[PDB]
Amino acid sequence: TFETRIFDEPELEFGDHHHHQDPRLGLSEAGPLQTFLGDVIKIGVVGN
Amino acid sequence: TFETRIFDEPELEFGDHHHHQDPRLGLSEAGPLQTFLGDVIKIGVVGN
Repeated sequence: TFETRIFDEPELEFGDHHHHQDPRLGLSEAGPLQTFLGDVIKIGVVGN
Repeated sequence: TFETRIFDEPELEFGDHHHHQDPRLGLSEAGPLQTFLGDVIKIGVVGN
């Protein structure tokens, strides 16, 4: 009667063939999956 | 009797407050007027 299951937490794939389950920690020790070619990202502001 | 004049060759303004009458040499020894804030420019190819 009412068979149950428990699944494990899935793992996300970060850059340099590294995988983890926390987006905060996996980014801070392996970088993004796709690396930006260049150093600068330009931001514009509109307002007061 | 008519009137006549001869104008000098106009000067273009390159980067770093440098002015010259030739785009090629002026770009070769001064650089562009507005420098690219970055390192690389990505080129995509569509063809055979």
